[PDB]
Amino acid sequence: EETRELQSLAAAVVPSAQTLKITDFSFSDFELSDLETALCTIRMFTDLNLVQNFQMKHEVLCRWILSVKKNYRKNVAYHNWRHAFNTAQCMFAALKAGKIQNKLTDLEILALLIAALSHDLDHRGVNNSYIQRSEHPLAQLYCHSIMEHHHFDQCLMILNSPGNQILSGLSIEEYKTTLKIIKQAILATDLALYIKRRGEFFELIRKNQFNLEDPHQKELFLAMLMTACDLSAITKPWPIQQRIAELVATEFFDKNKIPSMQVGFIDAICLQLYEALTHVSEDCFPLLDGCRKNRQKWQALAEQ
Ligand SMILES: COc1cccc2c1C(=O)N1CCc3c([nH]c4cccc(OC)c34)[C@@H]1N2C
Repeated sequence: EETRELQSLAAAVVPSAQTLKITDFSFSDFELSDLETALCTIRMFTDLNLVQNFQMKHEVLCRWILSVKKNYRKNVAYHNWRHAFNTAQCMFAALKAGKIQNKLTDLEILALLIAALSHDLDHRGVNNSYIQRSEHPLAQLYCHSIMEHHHFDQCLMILNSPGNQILSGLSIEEYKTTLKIIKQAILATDLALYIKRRGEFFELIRKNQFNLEDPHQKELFLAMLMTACDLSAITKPWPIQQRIAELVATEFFDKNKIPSMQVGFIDAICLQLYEALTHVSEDCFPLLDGCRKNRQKWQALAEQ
C-alpha cells in the first residue's frame, strides 16, 4: 500500500548530491519519480548535516518526507509537492552553491528546509479562491479582493505525528527556537508580506547598511530567502520556466498574454528580489542571471 513506499524508500541507496544535481540552480525534476524526489530530499537533509547533528533516525525522516508529500496530493500545481520539493532544492542550492549555509546557525538551516518543504501544506485550508486551479502569483494583487495565504498548522502537526518526529533530538530550547523560525519562514511566503517589507531590505542594501547580525534584519533576510525560493521557477532554464508559466493555461484539474504576464511579473516582483539576494550573496548570481534570460525570452515572445 504505502507501507510499500516507505519500505522501498528507507531501503534504497541515497545517491550523492552530485549525482542528483541538487546543488545546481539549473536542477530539473521532471524526469524524477516522486520517490526519487524523496531520496533527493533525504540527501538535502544529509548534506546540510541535519541528520547527523540532530540524530534523525533514517526511517523517521523517510516517513516524515512521505507524510509531507502525501498531504500535498490535492493541491494545485503551483502549490503542490513538486512546488515544495523545488522550493527546498533552491534553498539547498542557495545554502550550498550560494554559500548562505556559512552565514546561518544549524537551527536556522533546519527551520528553513522544513519551511521550504511545508509552506504550502495549508493551501486548501486558508484559501477559498486559488484552490480550483493554479493562479498567477500576481492574481493575488489585481484579481481577487482577498489574497493568497500560507499557514504552518499542518506543518507542525506532521512534525509531531508519531513516527514522523524529525525534531525529537532537539533540546526544548532548540525546539522552541526552530518552531518560531519555521512559523515566520512559512508566513513569509505570503506575497503580501514580501511586498510589505521588501523596501526596507532594499534600502539597507542600497545604503550598504545590511547587517545580518541584527535580529530584525535576520528575520527579514530569511523571509526574502523564502520568497526567492518560492518564486524560483522564474529563474529556471527557459524550457522549465515556459512550461511552468503556461500551467495557468495548461493545468488539467479535477497562452496568448502569458509573455506579457511574465515580463510584468519579473519587473514588479522578481528582478529586484534576485538582484538584492545577489548583493548579499554573490554566488546566488545564477538565480538573477536565469531571471534575466527568461525576461529576455518572454520579451522576444511578446513581440510575437
Ligand atoms: C519553487 O517552485 C518551482 C521552482 C522551480 C521549478 C518548479 C517549481 C514549481 O513550483 N513546480 C510546481 C509544478 C511542477 C514543478 N515540477 C513538476 C513536476 C510534475 C508536475 C508538476 O506540476 C503538476 C510540476 C515545478 N517546478 C518545475
